[PDB]
Amino acid sequence: ALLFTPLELGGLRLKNRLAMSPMDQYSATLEGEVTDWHLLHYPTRALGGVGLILVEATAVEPLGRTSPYDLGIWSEDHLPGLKELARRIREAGAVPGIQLAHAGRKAGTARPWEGGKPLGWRVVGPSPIPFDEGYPVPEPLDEAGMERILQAFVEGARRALRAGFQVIELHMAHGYLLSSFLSPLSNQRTDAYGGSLENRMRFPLQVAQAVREVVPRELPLFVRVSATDWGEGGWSLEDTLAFARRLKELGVDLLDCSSGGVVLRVRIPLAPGFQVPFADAVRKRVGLRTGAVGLITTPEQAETLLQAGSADLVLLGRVLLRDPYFPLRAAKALGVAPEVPPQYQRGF
Amino acid sequence: ALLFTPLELGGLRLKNRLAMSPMDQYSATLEGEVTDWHLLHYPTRALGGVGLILVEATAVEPLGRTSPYDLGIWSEDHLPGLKELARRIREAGAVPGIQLAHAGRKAGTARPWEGGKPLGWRVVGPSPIPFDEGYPVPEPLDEAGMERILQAFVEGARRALRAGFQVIELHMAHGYLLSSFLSPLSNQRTDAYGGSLENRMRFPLQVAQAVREVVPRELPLFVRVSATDWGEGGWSLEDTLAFARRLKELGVDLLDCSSGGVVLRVRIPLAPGFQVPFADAVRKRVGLRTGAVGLITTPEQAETLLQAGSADLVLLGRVLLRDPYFPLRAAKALGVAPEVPPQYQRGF
Ligand SMILES: Cc1cc2nc3c(=O)[nH]c(=O)nc-3n(C[C@H](O)[C@H](O)[C@H](O)COP(=O)(O)O)c2cc1C
Ligand SMILES: Cc1cc2nc3c(=O)[nH]c(=O)nc-3n(C[C@H](O)[C@H](O)[C@H](O)COP(=O)(O)O)c2cc1C
Repeated sequence: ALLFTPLELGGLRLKNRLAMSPMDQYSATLEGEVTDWHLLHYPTRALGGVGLILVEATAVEPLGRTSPYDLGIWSEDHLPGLKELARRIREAGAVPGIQLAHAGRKAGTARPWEGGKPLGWRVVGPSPIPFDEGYPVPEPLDEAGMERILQAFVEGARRALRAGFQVIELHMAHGYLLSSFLSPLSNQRTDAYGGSLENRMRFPLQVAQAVREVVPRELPLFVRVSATDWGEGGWSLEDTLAFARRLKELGVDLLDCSSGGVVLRVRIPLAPGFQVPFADAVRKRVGLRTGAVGLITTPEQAETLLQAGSADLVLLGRVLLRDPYFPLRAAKALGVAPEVPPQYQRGF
Repeated sequence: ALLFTPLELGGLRLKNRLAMSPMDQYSATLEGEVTDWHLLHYPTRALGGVGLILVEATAVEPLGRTSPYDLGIWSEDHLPGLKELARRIREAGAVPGIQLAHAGRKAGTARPWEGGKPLGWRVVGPSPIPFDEGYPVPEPLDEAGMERILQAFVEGARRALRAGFQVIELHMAHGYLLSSFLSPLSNQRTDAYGGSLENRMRFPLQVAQAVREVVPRELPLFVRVSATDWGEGGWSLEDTLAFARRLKELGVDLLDCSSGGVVLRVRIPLAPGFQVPFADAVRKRVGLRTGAVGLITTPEQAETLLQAGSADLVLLGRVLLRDPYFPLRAAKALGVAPEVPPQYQRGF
């Protein structure tokens, strides 16, 4: 069972190939602090048996939040909460990781269960194009703004390391800031940071480069990207392959291949494993390690995509919301004697 | 779906018919205090959707423990831990309950994963018969000893109420103290507390009576019994029916029908729902409310035993060790829109 074999990234060993995909809980305080919700939520899934927990999109600056209840990492005030969260994940048996994010032109929306409506924040982006009707028009960034955000990512990464997180993921996906620089559906700049493919990758690669310099090479840096945006004339798999080549040269350890979110009016052919082709192509054609994610719900499915060489790591999102001990039970289904906490041995 | 309809006991409303069966975690401190293990373990299952959590066998005196790591309730020192545990269960959406126990002649064994061997404690019992080879010979109780233990149960119940537990279960099952008084395989006394059926029930009914007086009538008192001991000439279903009649008259709200554990050398015909006949007979022939427990693992199974009138409450043990969110997912399988925490709505 490949699913339960260790994986070495940098000098870190993950004890299996299952990872908890970052999922916003919208339950931080109004200043982005860890609460009791996270301190129960995440350790539950570490006892559940994942090798790696990626903590949700954590905002590198206040206007980078998706909602007023998102986690933050822009102040030394965030460090005590984050350090405790990382400790509890670690003590429950999983490697603690965290996703650093800036929401860009999709910043400032209400929580999904309080309507999800935009709140009219002063959002920033590559070009002056609203995400959708009702959303504020973003203010195009200049080079001093780009520099300010890049340092917010760099300082976020440093703070995450001091908290004890051992895996940093940069969120360059789903139409948030860096994702929106990559796609021509949202980036229409005519300066060094729009038009060509090389220009569109320029700012995201600057952020990745700078974060890579502050994260020691024995700890993994992950990047998450929207591998296509599903739109007429948009970011495609071929562009992802080019972007992935650059990330590899620069020392990114793994590419977490998602898709969509740049614009709203597109056909997305949802099915089990529908983003696996992107991980597979990156892995096989570029030779960069990949994370597969997207409607992966079954042990036999997860093992099969690893057997096929379509990814190195399987990320699980929604299945771990409704079934947090999935990894323990998946072992049995694959003929592996599960390592369970001794308290629970008689349930297995 | 009966499984998701409320149940009224005394003046308490449980929001569904699923309950977490008491299960020793062997993770208290050496003085029987609540630790971090319980504070994560139990709230997880309350978020999982059970209407009622019964906290594990909690020892009414030190020599009543099953192991050195069992929870206790014999000192005001236990109250802060227990009060916090009851609070967190309650805040995660479940009614908090607790099982009061005395291990009797099976007291003082090592944790299951450290060998399970008897530790040679000075155990007490009805008669001078070891549980098995290697176990100490119990010291037969006299009436001052019986009185001392009865007050330990009474004071335990008072302390549990002050902690905020709203359901008290008395553990009179599985060959522990009170169970061992009921069965002739372990009770061979010739005084007022052995020989006849009425004598064998006399001490257990005194304990139940006295605890019922300190628990207000608007809060449920439950009793758990071994409905048969599976042994030649032992406690049988007919004896359970007689014992249940007495508990009903005295104001016990519910009988939690388990089986076995009095002696070791017996054939137990394990199968899904194998203790359901005992709950069914008590419920239908005595008219006392019952809890069904024992290899109940499936939503359709649980609903079916309720449809049949075999019980009022379904208790789940091992399934909640390996699958803590079972109740949320069971709703969907029965065509009920589950109430899930808003954070997890997209997993359902
Ligand atoms: C409630 C919710 C919150 C999410 N939050 C994030 C996030 O903060 N960052 C992110 O990259 N993806 C986020 N996602 C996307 C998931 O990480 C995952 O990629 C996606 O749900 C597909 O995997 P699944 O089918 O296993 O859920 C979220 C998804 C859900 C349903
Ligand atoms: C690890 C473990 C600990 C248990 N501890 C207790 C206990 O403290 N009190 C009790 O009455 N029953 C205890 N039981 C029995 C369960 O409560 C339950 O009645 C039994 O496991 C059958 O139900 P199940 O098939 O749903 O597990 C325990 C069972 C297990 C496996």
